Amino acid sequence: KKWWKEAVAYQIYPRSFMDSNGDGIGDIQGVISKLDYLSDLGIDVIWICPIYQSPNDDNGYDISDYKDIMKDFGTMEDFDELLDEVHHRGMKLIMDLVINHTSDEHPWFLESRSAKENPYRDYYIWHEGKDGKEPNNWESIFSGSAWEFDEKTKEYYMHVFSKKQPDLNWENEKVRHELYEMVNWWLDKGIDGFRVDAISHIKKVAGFPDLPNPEKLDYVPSFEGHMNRPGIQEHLKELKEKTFAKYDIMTVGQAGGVTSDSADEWVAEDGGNFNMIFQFEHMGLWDKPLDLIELKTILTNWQNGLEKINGWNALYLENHDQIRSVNKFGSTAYRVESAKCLAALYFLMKGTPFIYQGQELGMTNVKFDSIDDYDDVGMINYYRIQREKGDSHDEIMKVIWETGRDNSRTPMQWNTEKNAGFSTGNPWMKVNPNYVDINVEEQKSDKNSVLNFYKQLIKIRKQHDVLVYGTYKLLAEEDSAIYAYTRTLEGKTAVVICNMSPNNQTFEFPSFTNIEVLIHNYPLDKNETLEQCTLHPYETRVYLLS
Ligand SMILES: OC[C@H]1O[C@H](O[C@H]2[C@H](O)[C@@H](O)[C@@H](O[C@H]3[C@H](O)[C@@H](O)[C@@H](O)O[C@@H]3CO)O[C@@H]2CO)[C@H](O)[C@@H](O)[C@@H]1O
Ligand SMILES: [Ca+2]
Ligand SMILES: [Ca+2]
Repeated sequence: KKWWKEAVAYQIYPRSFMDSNGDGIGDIQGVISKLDYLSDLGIDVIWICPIYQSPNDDNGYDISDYKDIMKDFGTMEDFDELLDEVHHRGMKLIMDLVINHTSDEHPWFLESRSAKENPYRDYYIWHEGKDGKEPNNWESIFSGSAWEFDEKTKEYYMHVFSKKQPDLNWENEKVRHELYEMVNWWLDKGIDGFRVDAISHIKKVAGFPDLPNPEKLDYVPSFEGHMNRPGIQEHLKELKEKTFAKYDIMTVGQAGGVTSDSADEWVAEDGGNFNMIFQFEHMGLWDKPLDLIELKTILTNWQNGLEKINGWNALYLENHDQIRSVNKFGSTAYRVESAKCLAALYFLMKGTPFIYQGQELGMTNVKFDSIDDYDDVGMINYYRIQREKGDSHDEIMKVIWETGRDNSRTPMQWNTEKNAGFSTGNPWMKVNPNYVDINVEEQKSDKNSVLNFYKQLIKIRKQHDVLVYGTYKLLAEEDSAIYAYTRTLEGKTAVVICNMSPNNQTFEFPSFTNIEVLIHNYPLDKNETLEQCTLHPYETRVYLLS
């Protein structure tokens, strides 16, 4: 019923995808050079992370010119070539729309900060201090205060994210008008839509009241002051009417603070802000084995919850903000098996699946010895803030190694040449040493590779409508090792069975005129009875019943 429901999306982090000119930084001509790879994978939609002019304090999410390409990545002519090549391959491109905040080097902010009476002052969020300190006790998501003092005008500006990412004032009609014009300027070029960044953060609680601080911390996590706050829907409804609704595009909103039963306004077919949202509930399961049943509960709540409102799920396990999914949800002791198990698990639920670069190879976390090898502004600021407070170097590195999103930002691993073929120079972030084992070139020619498993997943989803539009139903809910579910559409039922445990397990097949195995990550045992499945660690199978 919709092209974006049937699509499989691939997410490119361009700084780490392909360097075409030896400076160690991925670029647009690098992306163009690998479009055959994404075509051959079977990708329908490419989401490219921000490629706009940026000082790169937050690697593109701090934008200083919305209408110019980041110099590191190329020019508008390179972008025009990329879009032309993508569209001639029958693929689509969505851009990363970043309008909660700008760079502090954006011309609007350079005007805004210059004087209280500057006409751009109210484009951002300014407030006098309180009792000689910040206007309130809110913490930035990147640690430290959510307020930065301006010596010249003697006021603080708010930044939910880095000090170089001042938040835009969405209560200002002039701001909204300029943002809508710029969105439509991009849409007029014929891009196919947007992933909408941090979009849950655009409504701040008026008066910015202090939050509880019983532990007398320096600052306190401030989501209750700015994540999905009452009043946000007025802005998002206007954004949709003034921009997205005028074009045949897809939108996926990155929307924290939305629950599976309160998602109508965000994604309902009748009146939702977006076609689909990224929600974070399944990415917050920290400890000793993974709580499989809590994962079932979360994902099933979203399957059932959006089915009731005619919404649509964005399916994912990886992106540029998370650690690698083999680490987070699988096992490094069963890297290939668990990568495939996880793939079948998340990809075949009802929704639009996203593949993050390297996920299709089973890429895993890195451990660099030195803080100087890392880049993430959030984790570097965390280091500095916590080191100042007396946290030891080793305690801080443990947090960065186990939770830091730099784990997903190491160069894409193309082959076993220098830098895994990502660059002829010195990569901006070092390649994971396991590229000698994990790389596209080796996986292409190995029928058993993670890459070719993803290829077959994409193919079976395209060829069987039940895997796109079939109703989801959780099976065997209480089983602490097996995640199993069905997809049903008329006379076809797909059964997805995943042994999400590092042990052998036995599972009773749910009890058709015909049965077919669509995909499997272990050799099939001829003597095995369908009724009593003897599953190996992280074994997955997908059956098709008529
Ligand atoms: O452009 C700044 C930043 O924005 C994007 O990521 C941010 C999310 O928008 C924001 O909601 C927050 O995510 C947190 C979730 O709300 C919370 O449920 C849980 O998942 O912890 C997260 C805290 O970090 O913060 C992220 C960034 O950390 C964008 O995708 C980022 O790349 C970008 O840096
Ligand atoms: Ca380059
Ligand atoms: Ca067996």
